[PDB]
Amino acid sequence: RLSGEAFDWLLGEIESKFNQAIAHPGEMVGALAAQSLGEPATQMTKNVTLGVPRLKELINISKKPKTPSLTVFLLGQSARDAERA
Amino acid sequence: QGIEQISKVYMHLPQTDNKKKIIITEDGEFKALQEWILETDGVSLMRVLSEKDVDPVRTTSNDIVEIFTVLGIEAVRKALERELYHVISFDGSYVN
Amino acid sequence: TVINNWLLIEGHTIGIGDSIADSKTYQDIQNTIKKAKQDVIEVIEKAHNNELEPTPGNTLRQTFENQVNRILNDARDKTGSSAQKSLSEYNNFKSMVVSGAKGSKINISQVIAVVGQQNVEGKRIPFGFKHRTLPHFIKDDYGPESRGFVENSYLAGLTPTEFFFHAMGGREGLIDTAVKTAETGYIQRRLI
Amino acid sequence: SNRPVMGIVQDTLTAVRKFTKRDVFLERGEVMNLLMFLSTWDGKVPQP
Amino acid sequence: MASMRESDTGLWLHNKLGATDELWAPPSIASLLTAAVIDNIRLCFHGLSSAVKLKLLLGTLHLPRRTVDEMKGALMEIIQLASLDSDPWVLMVADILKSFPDTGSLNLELEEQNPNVQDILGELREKVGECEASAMLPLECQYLNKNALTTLAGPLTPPVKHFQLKRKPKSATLRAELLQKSTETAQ
Amino acid sequence: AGILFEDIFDVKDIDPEGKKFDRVSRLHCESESFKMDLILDVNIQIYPVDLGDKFRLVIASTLYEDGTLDDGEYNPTDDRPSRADQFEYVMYGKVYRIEGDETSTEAATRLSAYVSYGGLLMRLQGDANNLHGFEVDSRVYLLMKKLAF
Amino acid sequence: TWRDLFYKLAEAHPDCLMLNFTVKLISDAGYQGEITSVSTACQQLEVFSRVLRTSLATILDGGEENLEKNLPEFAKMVCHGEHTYLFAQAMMSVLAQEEQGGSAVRRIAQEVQRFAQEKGHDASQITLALGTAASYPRACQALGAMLSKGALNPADITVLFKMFTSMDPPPVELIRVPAFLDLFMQSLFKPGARINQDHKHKYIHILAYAASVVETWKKNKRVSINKDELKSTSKAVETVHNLCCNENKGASELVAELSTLYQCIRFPVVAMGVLKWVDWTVSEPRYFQLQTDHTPVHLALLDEISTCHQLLHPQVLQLLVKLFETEHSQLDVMEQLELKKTLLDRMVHLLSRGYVLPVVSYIRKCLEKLDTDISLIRYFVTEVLDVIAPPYTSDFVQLFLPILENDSIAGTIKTEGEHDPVTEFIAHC
Repeated sequence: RLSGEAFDWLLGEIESKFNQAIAHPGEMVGALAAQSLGEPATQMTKNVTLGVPRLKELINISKKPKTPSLTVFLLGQSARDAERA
Repeated sequence: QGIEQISKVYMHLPQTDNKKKIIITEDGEFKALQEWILETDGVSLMRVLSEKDVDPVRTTSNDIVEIFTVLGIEAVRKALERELYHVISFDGSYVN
Repeated sequence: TVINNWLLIEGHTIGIGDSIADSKTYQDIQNTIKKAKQDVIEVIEKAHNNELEPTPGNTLRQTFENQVNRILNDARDKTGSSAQKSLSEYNNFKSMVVSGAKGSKINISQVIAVVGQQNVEGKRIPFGFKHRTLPHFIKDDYGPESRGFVENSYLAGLTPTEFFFHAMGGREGLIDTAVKTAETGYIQRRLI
Repeated sequence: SNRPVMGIVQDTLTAVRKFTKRDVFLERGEVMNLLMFLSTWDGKVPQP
Repeated sequence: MASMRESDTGLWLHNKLGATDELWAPPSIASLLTAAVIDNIRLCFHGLSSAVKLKLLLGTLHLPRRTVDEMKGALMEIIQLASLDSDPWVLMVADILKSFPDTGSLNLELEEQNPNVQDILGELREKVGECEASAMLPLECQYLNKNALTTLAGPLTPPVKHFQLKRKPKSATLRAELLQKSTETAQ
Repeated sequence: AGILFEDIFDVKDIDPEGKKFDRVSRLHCESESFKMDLILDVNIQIYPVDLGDKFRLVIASTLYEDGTLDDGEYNPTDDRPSRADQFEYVMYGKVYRIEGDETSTEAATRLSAYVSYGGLLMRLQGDANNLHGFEVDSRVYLLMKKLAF
Repeated sequence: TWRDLFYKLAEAHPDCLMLNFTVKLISDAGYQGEITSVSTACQQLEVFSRVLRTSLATILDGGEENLEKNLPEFAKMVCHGEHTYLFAQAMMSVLAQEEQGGSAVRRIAQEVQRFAQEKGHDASQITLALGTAASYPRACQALGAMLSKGALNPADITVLFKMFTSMDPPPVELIRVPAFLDLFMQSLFKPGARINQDHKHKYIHILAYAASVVETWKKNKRVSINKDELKSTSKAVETVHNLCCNENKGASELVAELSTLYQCIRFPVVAMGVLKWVDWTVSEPRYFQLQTDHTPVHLALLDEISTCHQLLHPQVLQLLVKLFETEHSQLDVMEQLELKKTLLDRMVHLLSRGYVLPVVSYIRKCLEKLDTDISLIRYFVTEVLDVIAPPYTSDFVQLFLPILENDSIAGTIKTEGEHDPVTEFIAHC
């Protein structure tokens, strides 16, 4: 139920707030991302071995993960009947 | 019978909508469905995807080297992003 | 500034009186723990006479462990909930938890109701000796208190066996900190 | 994580939870004493 | 609270209470009865139609007790003025309602040269006398205990015995089975 | 004047969910003439009430009969005539929500005015006719006084 | 059809002359009945009075089976006009003044007032003014407010408890209106209804006084008050209410106290409240999903209700009909078949205790409606003829001969054996 003046003010405020959200040139996004990913790594402790070890296996591309696995999705009618799975 | 380096398979029913099958109904609703899935203990990704009655679209591999070898460099990038998101947001935290 | 200056009038504290039940919740907690012990004994004897159907995908021992752990966790959760119901609006633990300043529900549960099961490496207390955790037990005992379940609360004090088991459980936290800090510092350095 | 890193901690949080309850009433003297600590106050006492 | 004149009061009454579809007096009549309107009805009651009289008289009871207490004499006056209308409906309603402002109850007099009332009372009374044994127990009798039912409408009269039973029905078997099950479970 | 709404209420019930707060009590009241429901939070410590009580409730825009429309700041040194001289319980708050059975085609027959007196909430639910002085984000005085009748 | 067209035209164009001329020609020709007369009946005094008299005479002639048939039209005619409703209630109250046979008249008045309330017209305060509530204005005001708002409030209940428990209780018959007691049972029996625990004792005392405490009246004069059923009855009410409103407790716990349950279920008000609590409790479709017994304890309590009191049989029948007509599309057909077989056993029990005619009629209707499995009908009729023995009344045989006349029973139950129930019943008649 906004009025005309309220709508004009709303358009102006949106246009003003969007321009302040643009990324500033010269921002060191690489170091920022590195810090923002290393911070939760210091605050984390069927069997998929999550946590710091999983992050280590992902960051260090290794051909021998501890628990490799696939999530197989059944295609058709066998996805419902247990025995047909 | 079977495929090598596949030690055993677990039969699973996803109780979370992330692994559930979501298909839009005829009237626009989402109506997430529940379907049987399998969780293996090895990686083939090539003789498994070729198997009949196995979905060749939604089947993932959880291993980035094998996904790189089989599907490509953008597929491995997407899989790596998903693995990182899972391992970071498992505890309930959030990263942009 | 404003809230701190009003706190001079309102005041805030915590004491022994905030860790006491109504002597009726104690009966409920004791009955729940007794029922859990009886259920675990029933599972143990049914395992001994070989009437367990193995879990489809897992060994017999692991499903026995799952049954025991499920029973113990259900008992601990029920006791904690019963303790939470007993708390009055004047309780200081509740006041400091609902505001989120410090503590959690499990803290009140452990202080009042029961400490719960102790775990090392994600499993119950291992057979450090030959088929018994401590010399005070008999060989091949899979009961709750024998494998590291603390049935007492921090207010009621811990018996020596569960005290030692709690020490075993608490050691792993310091060990994990001391190794994880050095493990993750290297990851962060490589990222940056 | 596009969220504040600074909040209200320790006993200030507990006291602000106990202070905004429905049954918290203040006399004029304590109201003036509290208003003395507002840096951004405009000097007008609100109608009780 | 303006003084609404006789023709004007009649117009107002036939506009607010002119809904022939609303044979029910609406609850708004509770707010439609004030001192001035009741006082001025003294002259416009002649021109009101019978439906208007019936609706107003039925709405006169839907008033607060304090309002009736503070507006007694005017309501007695309107009752006595309604007791001089061509329709016997208004006469009887005013006669019974004359005791409403005094004690809060309604008067009970019938068979006073009222042929329809006479016929109804006589025939219904004689029919009840004919079928006194075969009465219609109200819903509260479904709730009343033995003593209350005997005091009100007499002891319970069993229905017609259709036949007799040679084999005990399975309801007794279920009762015994569940009694045994409850004994086993509780003990 | 500035009398937005006036009626007689009787306390049909006290807080049915239990005493959430010791000093503040919830009251469910019914009307006598307009038959509208009322839910109110009162400081039971300083103005104790119990079931079966009746009171005059006079919601007013301003306490001054001449309607000078004061700003709304506390000035105890004011010798002008006020309505509070003939009422026992006075609260000052703002109306923050107006509900109704509004349809997409025709108007609303029932309204529900929500007012907050600095934490103590009141909901006045009734027919739309009696609730016309209520406009959202406006200041309101309570002005209730118990009746001995 | 053309007469209806004339009625529509006369409504649309009242000013026109030919429409009035056609209406008067219709009246003279003898078709004045087809003219609108639902509202014309209210505006006429003597004709409406005679119609009411004839309808009530026919009602009292044919019993409750004919009252159920004559009630709709008569009630609609009476309650469509407020003046007609007032006069009708006045004559019913006057006739009910007699203590001899006045129960039927009071039931008629209750039906009329219930029908009026179902139409959105409230006249409960008028009924209170009709009675002897003048000496107790507080009770009249309280009950009027409670019935007007249609809820249970602690204030008026506290007032009523204070006055009735005092040395001069008001007329108990005033608070014996079925609507108030139905609301009270909704409050203290229906799951999900919350009541004040600090006034629950007052609620129980009020219910006990309204139900079990008895008074003697001669010439409408209070003589003596029997209060024997006040301590044990109130304790039973409290225990039953605690059992019913504690929905977190399982049904096994309720069965575990079956001795006390049966002891308390032997009172009419308590038994009817139990049946109502079961009614709302099972009315949820998900209850059968949470009900893990082929022959549950609720049906046993229904059997106990049927055995305990004869007046409660219509309520048990209504609950059984509600259960059976409930067609389930969310459970396996086998459990539905088991539930229907158990319901058949319950309604066989209802038939055994003398409640034969409505049960037999309901079975006949179901068989002629094909909403019941043929196996269910066969087993029901087999057990009925297994438990019952000759001789049989004229009504029973008249209702049961067409039951065997259906081929779905003749081709199924008729078996080669020394004791053939269908052959025996055919031969004996």
